[PDB]
Amino acid sequence: MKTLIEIKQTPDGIIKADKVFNKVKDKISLPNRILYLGCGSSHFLSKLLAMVTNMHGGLGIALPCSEFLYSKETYPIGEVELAVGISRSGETTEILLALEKINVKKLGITTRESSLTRMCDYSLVVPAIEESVVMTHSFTSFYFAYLQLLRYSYGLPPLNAGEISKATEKSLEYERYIREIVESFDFQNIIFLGSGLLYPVALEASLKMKEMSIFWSEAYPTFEVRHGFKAIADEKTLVVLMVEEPFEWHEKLVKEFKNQGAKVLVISNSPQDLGQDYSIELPRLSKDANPIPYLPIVQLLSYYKAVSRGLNPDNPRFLDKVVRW
Amino acid sequence: KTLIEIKQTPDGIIKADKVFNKVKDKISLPNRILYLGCGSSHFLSKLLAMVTNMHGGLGIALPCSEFLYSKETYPIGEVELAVGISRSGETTEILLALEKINVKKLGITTRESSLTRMCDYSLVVPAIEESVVMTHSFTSFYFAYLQLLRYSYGLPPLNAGEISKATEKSLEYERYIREIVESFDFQNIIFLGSGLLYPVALEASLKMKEMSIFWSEAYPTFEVRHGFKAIADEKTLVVLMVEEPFEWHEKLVKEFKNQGAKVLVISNSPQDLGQDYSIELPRLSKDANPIPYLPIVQLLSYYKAVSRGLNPDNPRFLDKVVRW
Repeated sequence: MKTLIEIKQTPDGIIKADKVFNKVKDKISLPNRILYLGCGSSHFLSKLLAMVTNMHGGLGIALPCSEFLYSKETYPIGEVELAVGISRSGETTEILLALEKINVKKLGITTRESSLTRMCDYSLVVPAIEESVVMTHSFTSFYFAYLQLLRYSYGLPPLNAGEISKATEKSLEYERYIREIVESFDFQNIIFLGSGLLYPVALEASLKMKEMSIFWSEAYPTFEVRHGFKAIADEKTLVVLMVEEPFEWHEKLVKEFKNQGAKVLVISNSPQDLGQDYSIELPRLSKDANPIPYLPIVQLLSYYKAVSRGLNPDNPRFLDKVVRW
Repeated sequence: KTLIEIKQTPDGIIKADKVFNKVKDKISLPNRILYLGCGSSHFLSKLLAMVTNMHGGLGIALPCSEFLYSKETYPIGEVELAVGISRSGETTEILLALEKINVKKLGITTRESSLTRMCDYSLVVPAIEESVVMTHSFTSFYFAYLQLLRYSYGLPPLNAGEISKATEKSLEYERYIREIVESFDFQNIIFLGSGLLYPVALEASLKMKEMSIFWSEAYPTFEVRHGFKAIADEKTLVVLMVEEPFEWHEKLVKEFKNQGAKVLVISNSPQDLGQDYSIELPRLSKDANPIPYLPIVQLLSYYKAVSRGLNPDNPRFLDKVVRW
């Protein structure tokens, strides 16, 4: 098994990411208008990067590779000063096809020299090597490397890699707790909730559960879930609410789901009791880096659920490590 | 009431055209527009934003609560018009969102409401619905606004009669759709679409989710190969919606069938991609083309719900209007 080992390499991945950042920081200038392209988990990472770009005063837009390829006219792309292609393998056909249609500067984010790096002007090669078909610590490592570069390019002070790495070590301390939730509550479906930067994390968490456990998992911007989506949550459902600073509406939402019979796990940077059945408190970090510790938590949850179902997260049925056409 | 309301789609198109003509010279839609809505109204907001971009403007859509609590993470920028979409016009979140907006506001709703009272202008399309689940109002709202957008941007008007008749053709598929539900007892479903058909896929999935308390998912057509397809097997129905399919679509259909899933292709093409079920719809102007797809997915969701002994009019746990 490699998936669990790879999730546990998250702390080191942060350090590796910082090293890459420092090597290329004075070689790559990130502009104001940036387009982020990726497929699957890399698309969710693209969404996260676009969001943090907007958070820091820039203009970031993210699109799934195939939507850019065949339906770009329906998206608010506008003028692009830099196109960022994200691919763990650097060999996904769609990203290669997408970038070849772009004429502006191109930056690749991948784990190794590849077809992708060969067609980009420069790349962030973060060696967060993964043998599992399911992406885990590379998501987190890629995010940190680019975030550092973005802050640097925009004239902001650097983040403390050591502190962020330690924060993910704290996330990993919840391994036993997470395993026991999986062993005690045999949920049949699950919903991940998050807002802002935590929304793409919810999307990624849902995909991890989907791929690793061949599972009925959904993800939504925190409060959007009340609009019909919540109809599928009952006593067989685990609702995972991820929130940095909860307020009154969060307590009401937790209670609403419990009233439907569902159990609720709250992953937050707050000690507040919202009425949740399970609680995971993570170290609060700079707003942009704060989502990082959440990733190993949702990855561990998906891994243990997969094992509890006798499934192999390293090679989910029907999936290829690299999607080609 | 849900079925009756779905079948009112043809008349809804006509009602929509009437509203458009009444307000077309009272408000001219600008280049930069922000679209806000919750649930199905968010998916309609995405669709409107997309067609705005398609016609040369700049449209951005965000769920109401994301605008309320996390606007900084979104590429909103300068806004010349804010469009608030709400079937009821009473959703707390949309009202909270618009009260914070100082730029010009346009509401899209079915009736005089709290929403219309806080907007500068409104498209009140009387596609009244008693069902908790939104059906023909989605389609009617879209057409009314599309006409207004085309008009504002200097494009010729769409033929409401032709579009209305196209939805009548969609309704002819009612008993075929019932037969699909009867002949293949699927346990989960995936809706696929690209461009304007992606928000339709999202809406379709929500209809199935609400009406049938069902495991339904939706993705941009080819994005589904990236991990998501792992949950599709012999108990899955995959619904591919595509205007003009090409080689990749045939390969995708074959890919799902190889996993054991059955495939329904809803398209404006006579091409056989290897699908198990086929629904061909009248091809319309690119922007209006998604319209006939809505009654199809609404009917599929309705009949699946009834087959499960559920009441689509009032799904468990849901309120007609989400209030705080």
